[PDB]
Amino acid sequence: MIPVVISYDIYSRLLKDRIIMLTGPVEDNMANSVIAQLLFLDAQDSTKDIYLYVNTPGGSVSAGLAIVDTMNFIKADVQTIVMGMAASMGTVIASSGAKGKRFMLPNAEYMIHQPMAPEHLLKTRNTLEKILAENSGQSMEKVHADAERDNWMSAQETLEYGFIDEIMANNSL
Amino acid sequence: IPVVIEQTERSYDIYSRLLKDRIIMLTGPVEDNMANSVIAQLLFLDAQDSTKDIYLYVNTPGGSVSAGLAIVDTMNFIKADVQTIVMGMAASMGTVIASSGAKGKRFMLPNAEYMIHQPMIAPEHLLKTRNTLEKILAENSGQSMEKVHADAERDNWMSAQETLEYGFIDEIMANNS
Amino acid sequence: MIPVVIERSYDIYSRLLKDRIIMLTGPVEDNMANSVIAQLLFLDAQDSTKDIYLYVNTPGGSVSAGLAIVDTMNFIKADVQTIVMGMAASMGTVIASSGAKGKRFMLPNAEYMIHQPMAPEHLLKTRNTLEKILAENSGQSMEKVHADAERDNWMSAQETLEYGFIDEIMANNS
Amino acid sequence: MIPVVIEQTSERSYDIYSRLLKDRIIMLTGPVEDNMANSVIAQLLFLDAQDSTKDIYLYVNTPGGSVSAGLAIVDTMNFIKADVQTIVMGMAASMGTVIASSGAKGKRFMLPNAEYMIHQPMAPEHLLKTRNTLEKILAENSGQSMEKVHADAERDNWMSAQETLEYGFIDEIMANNS
Amino acid sequence: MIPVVIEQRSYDIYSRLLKDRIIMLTGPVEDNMANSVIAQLLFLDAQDSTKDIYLYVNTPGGSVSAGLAIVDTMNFIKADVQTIVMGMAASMGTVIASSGAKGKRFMLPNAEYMIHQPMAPEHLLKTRNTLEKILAENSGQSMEKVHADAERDNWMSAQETLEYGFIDEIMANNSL
Amino acid sequence: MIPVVIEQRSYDIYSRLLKDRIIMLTGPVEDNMANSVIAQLLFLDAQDSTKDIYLYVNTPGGSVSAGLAIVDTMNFIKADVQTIVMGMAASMGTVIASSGAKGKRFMLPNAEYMIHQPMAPEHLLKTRNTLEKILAENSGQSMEKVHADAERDNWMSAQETLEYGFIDEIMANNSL
Amino acid sequence: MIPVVIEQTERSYDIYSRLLKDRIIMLTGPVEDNMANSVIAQLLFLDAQDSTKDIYLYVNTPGGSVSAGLAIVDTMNFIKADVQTIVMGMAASMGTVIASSGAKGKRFMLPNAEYMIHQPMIAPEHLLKTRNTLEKILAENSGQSMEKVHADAERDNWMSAQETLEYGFIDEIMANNS
Amino acid sequence: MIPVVIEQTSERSYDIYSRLLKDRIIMLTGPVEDNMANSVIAQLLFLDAQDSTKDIYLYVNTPGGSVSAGLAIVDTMNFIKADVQTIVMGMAASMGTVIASSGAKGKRFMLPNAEYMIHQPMAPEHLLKTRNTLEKILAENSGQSMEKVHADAERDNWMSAQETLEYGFIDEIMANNS
Amino acid sequence: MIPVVIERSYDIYSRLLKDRIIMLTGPVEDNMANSVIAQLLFLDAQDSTKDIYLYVNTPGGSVSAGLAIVDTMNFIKADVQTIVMGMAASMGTVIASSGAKGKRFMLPNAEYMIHQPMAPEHLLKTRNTLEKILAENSGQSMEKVHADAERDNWMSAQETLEYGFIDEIMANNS
Amino acid sequence: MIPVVISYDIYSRLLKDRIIMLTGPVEDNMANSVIAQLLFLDAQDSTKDIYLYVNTPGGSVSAGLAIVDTMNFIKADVQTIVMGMAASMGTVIASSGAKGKRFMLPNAEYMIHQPMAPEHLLKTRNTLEKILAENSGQSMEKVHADAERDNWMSAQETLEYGFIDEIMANNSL
Amino acid sequence: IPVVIEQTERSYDIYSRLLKDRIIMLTGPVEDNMANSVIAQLLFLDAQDSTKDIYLYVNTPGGSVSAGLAIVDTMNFIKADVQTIVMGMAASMGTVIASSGAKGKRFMLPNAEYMIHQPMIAPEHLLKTRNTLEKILAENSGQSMEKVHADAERDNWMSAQETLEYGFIDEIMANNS
Ligand SMILES: [Ca+2]
Ligand SMILES: [Ca+2]
Ligand SMILES: [Ca+2]
Ligand SMILES: [Ca+2]
Ligand SMILES: [Ca+2]
Ligand SMILES: [Ca+2]
Ligand SMILES: [Ca+2]
Ligand SMILES: [Ca+2]
Ligand SMILES: [Ca+2]
Ligand SMILES: [Ca+2]
Ligand SMILES: [Ca+2]
Ligand SMILES: [Ca+2]
Ligand SMILES: [Ca+2]
Repeated sequence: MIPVVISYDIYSRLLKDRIIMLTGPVEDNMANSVIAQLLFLDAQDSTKDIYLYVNTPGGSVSAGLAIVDTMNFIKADVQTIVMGMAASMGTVIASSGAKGKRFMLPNAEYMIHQPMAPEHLLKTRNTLEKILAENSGQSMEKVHADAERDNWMSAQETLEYGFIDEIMANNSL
Repeated sequence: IPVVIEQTERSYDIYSRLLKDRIIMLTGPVEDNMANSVIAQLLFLDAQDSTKDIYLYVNTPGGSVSAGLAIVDTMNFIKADVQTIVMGMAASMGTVIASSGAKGKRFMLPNAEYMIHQPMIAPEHLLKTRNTLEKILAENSGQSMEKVHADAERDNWMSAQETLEYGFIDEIMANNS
Repeated sequence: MIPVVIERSYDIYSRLLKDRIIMLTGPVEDNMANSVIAQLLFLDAQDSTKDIYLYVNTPGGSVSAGLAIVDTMNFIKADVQTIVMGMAASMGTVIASSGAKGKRFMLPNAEYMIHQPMAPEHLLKTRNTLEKILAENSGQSMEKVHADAERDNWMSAQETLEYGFIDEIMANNS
Repeated sequence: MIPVVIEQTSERSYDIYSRLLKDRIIMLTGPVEDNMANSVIAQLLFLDAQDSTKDIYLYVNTPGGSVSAGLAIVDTMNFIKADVQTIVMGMAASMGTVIASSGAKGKRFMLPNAEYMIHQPMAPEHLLKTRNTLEKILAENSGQSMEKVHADAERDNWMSAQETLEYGFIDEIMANNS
Repeated sequence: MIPVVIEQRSYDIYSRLLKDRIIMLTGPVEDNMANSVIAQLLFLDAQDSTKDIYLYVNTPGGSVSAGLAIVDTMNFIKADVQTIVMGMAASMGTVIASSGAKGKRFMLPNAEYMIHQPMAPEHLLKTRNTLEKILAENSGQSMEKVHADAERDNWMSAQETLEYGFIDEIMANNSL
Repeated sequence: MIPVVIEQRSYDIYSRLLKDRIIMLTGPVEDNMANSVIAQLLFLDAQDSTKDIYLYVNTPGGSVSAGLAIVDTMNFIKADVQTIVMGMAASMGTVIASSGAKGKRFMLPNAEYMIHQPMAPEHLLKTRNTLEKILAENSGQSMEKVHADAERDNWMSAQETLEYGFIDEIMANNSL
Repeated sequence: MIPVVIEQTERSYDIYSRLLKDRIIMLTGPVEDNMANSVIAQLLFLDAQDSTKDIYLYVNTPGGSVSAGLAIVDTMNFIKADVQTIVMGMAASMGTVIASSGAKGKRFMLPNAEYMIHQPMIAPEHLLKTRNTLEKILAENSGQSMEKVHADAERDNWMSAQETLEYGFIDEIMANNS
Repeated sequence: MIPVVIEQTSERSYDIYSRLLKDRIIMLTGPVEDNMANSVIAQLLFLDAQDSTKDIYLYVNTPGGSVSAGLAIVDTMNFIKADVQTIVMGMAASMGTVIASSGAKGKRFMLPNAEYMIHQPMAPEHLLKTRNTLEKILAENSGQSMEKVHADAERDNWMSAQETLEYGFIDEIMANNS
Repeated sequence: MIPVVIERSYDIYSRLLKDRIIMLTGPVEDNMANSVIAQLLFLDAQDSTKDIYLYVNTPGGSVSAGLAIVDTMNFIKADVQTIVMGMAASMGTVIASSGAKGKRFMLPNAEYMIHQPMAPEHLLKTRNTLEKILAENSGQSMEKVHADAERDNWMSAQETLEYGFIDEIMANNS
Repeated sequence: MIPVVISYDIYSRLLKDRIIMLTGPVEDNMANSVIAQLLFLDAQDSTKDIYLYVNTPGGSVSAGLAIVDTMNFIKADVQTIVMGMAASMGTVIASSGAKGKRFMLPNAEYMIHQPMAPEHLLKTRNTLEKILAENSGQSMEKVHADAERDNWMSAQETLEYGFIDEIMANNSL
Repeated sequence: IPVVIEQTERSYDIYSRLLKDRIIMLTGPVEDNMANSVIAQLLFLDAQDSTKDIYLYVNTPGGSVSAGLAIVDTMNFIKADVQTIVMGMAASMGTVIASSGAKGKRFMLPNAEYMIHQPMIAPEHLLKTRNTLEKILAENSGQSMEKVHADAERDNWMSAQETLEYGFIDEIMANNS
């Protein structure tokens, strides 16, 4: 464990203040840690916001969509904050945050391409694209068309597209 | 392993703090070791208070039949009703487990997927066990065993909507937004 | 094997964190970078008016993670002093450079390397972004930085002060 | 297998190294690299913050290692106003000698059967630059000429405790009191 | 960690013995275990340097450098360090054990002892001379004869070892 | 190489059969074995394209790309390529075997057949459509029904396979 | 490693190919696709050379792959040439199905060889059908009820040359000529 | 398992590929890299030395690979005055397409179920330079605009045999004569 | 899997050796380098008056082995033409460059890289030795070569002809 | 095998003309191949010279000294030719060639440091130094003193020291 | 594996061309596989012509006692005298083998080294075998077995000069220059 007082992580201090770090590739283990943290924070107080910092290259669709259904299901609004990068399921997750409370760091980048029986994979990619469309107010056909490209979007581009609501300040100037 | 502190200064991990609220996390492949943890958790909560419900969240690809069935039998033995919430996916033994949750109280998240195919010592043993898993599946859902046997003989992923239709869950959980 | 101070049982890095010190060591990659960030966010919430002291000793590494440190440093109100010890290369200088003006130090024997190693068009956009940050942090031109960085060229502390990546070289008090 | 020590107060529990850290003892052990160095430097910064007037005891037993990690230790030792004593046990080789010899003057010790080698093993023109730097520190630390240190360092001989006193890298050999 | 007790990481059997000034030096001699041993020796001495220390030794041998750091530390501290050989002591093992406070070096009766030290060649010869010198200082036998006997791979019974001078008493079989 | 004969590397049992226009396609379908098979097919055709070729097939399946290169090469050359299934034919196996000159596709009586083809998803679906199309062309059955039966993991006896249309005759048990 | 021999017409043959000229094939080790495709290759060769001359197939295997074993049996049964079998050392599982499918009257076994007709074994209904087939073949080859072969094949017991004769799986035990 | 072919003369022995090399057939197979390329180029240089007026048949089946190894093949094909025909079988991807499309004009074929992908997977500013080069060759080879090829190459779709005729990378699809 | 021509059974590289062609591929290291040398020594003994054609396609590698090829080329009387195909970097250009004057070719799409990557004083003596050879082979100054080589800079065939590392770019005859 | 006619190496062609390549690290296997080649060439004609090309970083002392005793023992003079480098036992071998017939390529380098029970290793290093002294006409004390350094010698330096007799020409000028 | 061609066109490797001149190369660790090659070579030469000598060059660290002794017994059984030439080193079984060469005809190169220590199933077997190897060593050299046993109980490397003194070889081979 890293910065440790006594087992008591730096991350566990941030959790007292309702913050959750989503970090590294999304696979079942970290997803269930994030999910447990959400059900816990909801149960403590379903009326205070939760702040879900996201920095992931992506990964498992099943685990990522489980975090997402968990997010939607808990009454508490889950703000999301992209830092460094969100790709693959990282964009599905981050964009599914509460409309008006989705943020992003200025130098971070965003990537909505979803790399994946094949009949089923195609269905899943459609559900995933459907969701990015609902999250951005954009048309499904636009998202499908934009996603098949392997282009990274700036925070400015991600804002104009609708996946987020404000880019974080450079409070040093 | 994030950590939650309570004051009066003692220190749970997050899964343990949920267990104080009677939540259990059945996650990853079903094998003996994680199945024992779940079974000990179940026995412990029931003894602590057999009136309150237990909430078993299931996100699993399946795994050993033996270990899954020990989980089922424990859920069925203890007095406390075991709700099951399928998140992510429930494949093979996953569905045997989640569907054996107390009827009226089997939930699934909107985007979870389901799979009742049961992949599989002697061949006539494998048959008996596979009929047994289908036999439980059929009882759980309200369907005939012939029905279950032909639909478990394909690699059909089921949506939550299809899972409710078929009878393995009672309720799709909501999206609040 | 990380030592412990009772005050109740801090590890040596947690103890230094009470005094608002964060250590940044080894290669910059997602996990260590997400740790430094969690400490910065934690420290900013504790007190936004008090300065944070960030020691920096790294060969560099991932642009994504390192640019997450820079942004977090910039996002929080609390000024982030940076102390370079041993070395700072590649992303390490982008981070150390981005300390609050006047509050960027370096130990006498440390070394600096502003070279940034690395989808082709995308790589070229990322390198322009880093060289732009380094120019703003040094009061130098983008053309000067671009030329100095395509050398593999180590810089003493004196040289690094002249360039203006730091503000003060710290003492040899013995 | 790190033994712990129970002290009874108001009951606390230290591993042995952390117990020694209460008496301002740091253990520089094994190869020098970015992690163990970071740990040493953190201990140095802590102790000094507690009390700049009480000394620090750095026991040294290393084959040497990374030049940049070693120079970060050296530079922390010099930056903190607290005097850092060095005690070479077993061996100090290469970066271990630049470290040990930078201990406060008059307070650099070495066990009798320990050994010392000041050779500094090494992109071309940079390697030359750091080697001059390392030899320059070794020279200032021993009151010798850099010319001299350059000659001796390259010849890959080990020095006994006695020879290392004669050279100027330590100030005292600790005794055989038993 | 084994077998353990947590507090009113954990308080294992070696930490409990260490409370009675008992240090256990086992397995091959290398830098990590030697640094643990040296830190234990400096600790105990700091607490009371008029009280003996009991160093149990069971080791195939290993690093000369680390073994000599253990030996010099034993000799630096004013507290006497008794040594007890159990099972085997070989190479740096013997150099370490035979350096126990004179009068207070013991061996178990079926333990075995081997003074052979397997090893740039000018430097290997030099450290070997140091070890053989120390062995002779500890035993009361001449360097020439220590050198002769180490150049062979014979194990020594506790009786051969006491007669040689590396130990002071064999511990008894007390079921007799 | 096995069992071999050197000359008046060596002349192994497969080279000897190849003299009688017999090609053996075995193990998983991958690029190296497929290139050997294609080179054999082009060789034999060049020597005499009016003389049949006998391609023995025993394979779990494998690379679609390589399997389709074997199939197109069979079809390009004017020489008819008889195919004989032995042991098993699965996936690209069946696609390859069922593409034998019509009238001249055989199977051993205890051999087994499996038309399921395990597999960017738009492209995986596309190649799967190609295979299923070919299976239907070779069998005389509809794509719909080929698609239905391939979506299941059932092995087929030589009798089920002849009735389905992938083969033309089952070879006899001649010890009767 | 395996040695070489010359024959006249001036040609090298490895010992196995020399034995092939006498229509002898050697089947040894676990039944898997490589060795089984090699035995089949050989059997096709002999059939192309002369479809009426007898073939002599030596068998020493603990069994293995069902698909590849049945490929051999079927190739043996397809070609009109009588395939004689000689079990040596052991024949177990597919080995007994292979050896017992030799031409009636021409299945042999060495006096200390051992037989074992138990068949161990991807979907489960298919595995059951496959085992029926194997016992069906064993029944035919021995002239016994499938019922009896089922019971006897469950046991996992080892038969001697003489017990293999009594069962009907072989026709003659070969002599000790000393 | 490379079969050999015996021809009787005055008795010689070719592996199948070397036998095909007598008819001026070369097999470009597997990933493109420095070794298999060297072998191809050596075959190209040999055949051409024998007779500059007889054509060369390069069958192609590769996932692509090294750009410099591929461009060495391409440049040998163009340097030798002998016309090199290309036949894509199975697949040609990436460097395999730059190679195949540089076959003599009118003599570039492709099997019906084969597939073609002209995406060229990629130190920064150099990678841009070679990608322009590769697209420039692809453009000249297909009579298309480079703008066009740049658009289509980056979109990572596969092309059927028919589509590849429509594009200009081949001249003929070989038939299903059976 | 190296093809064969009967003439009695040459492998494709031995057959080309009858025509005095040697191929130089992959990384330059002791074993392949000792092979090329054995071929050069063999070919020189066969006829010292006839030219040898050396094809060169390599990323570079060991200085010792590569400098053994250069010396062997220089030691034998028979002129050694060098044909660069694909690429020649680092030691590969020292070798290709050292072909006989007028007889140093390059295929149109090949690339050149004169950078030479690498006991510190010794490394610096070796790099001066290589840069000195490259200067003599190109008719350029040691200062020019030294500056151009500390870039990581790929050269087209045109650029390489201008520099004077080759004499002719060979045709695209299609 | 490399440039192959028929098993028949490029190296085996050079051997018809009495040339032997010594290459890679000297260990027992390659040493016994070199030794077999020497006894063969001696037996064919003990009056024609043998040409031993050497390019080795060094290695096993026992195997290297076996090549050397073999060289001295066969009546035929063994010329040696250093190319690329000779280090450790490579210098013992190369320098033990017939006095007046030891050659070296102009850019090759040479290294007489001999890196190695310790009492025995020291004896072996002395025998090795003894031999380099006999081979160069230099004093043993000079060789010992020069060898403990890890310095590489030029062909010019190696000539002035006496380990060789002529540096090969650059016949391109 | 360099190759030698003879003309009348047939092609030996170098070790095989030496074998035509009755030379055998016992090299590397003594194990069963290389020992068989040597034994086949020995049997083959003796049958071809039992009057001419065989020249066994030995450069070996030692190895299996079993396999070495099979080599010795073959050298001693066949009629043709087996000269042995120690080059590089001869340790353990190496020395048992080389010293069992036909007396008068055991050679060693000037710089070769020798080692009769024999490093070593049940302990009383190891003893019998070790006495047997010493017993052969003693017979070979002309020394008593007590002598051999105490000198084989050290890690003494022997020079050629010491090896001639002691009796394991007949002649140090010359340096011509
Ligand atoms: Ca919510
Ligand atoms: Ca809301
Ligand atoms: Ca219940
Ligand atoms: Ca700030
Ligand atoms: Ca003491
Ligand atoms: Ca004494
Ligand atoms: Ca056809
Ligand atoms: Ca049809
Ligand atoms: Ca038959
Ligand atoms: Ca020349
Ligand atoms: Ca000679
Ligand atoms: Ca002479
Ligand atoms: Ca004899």
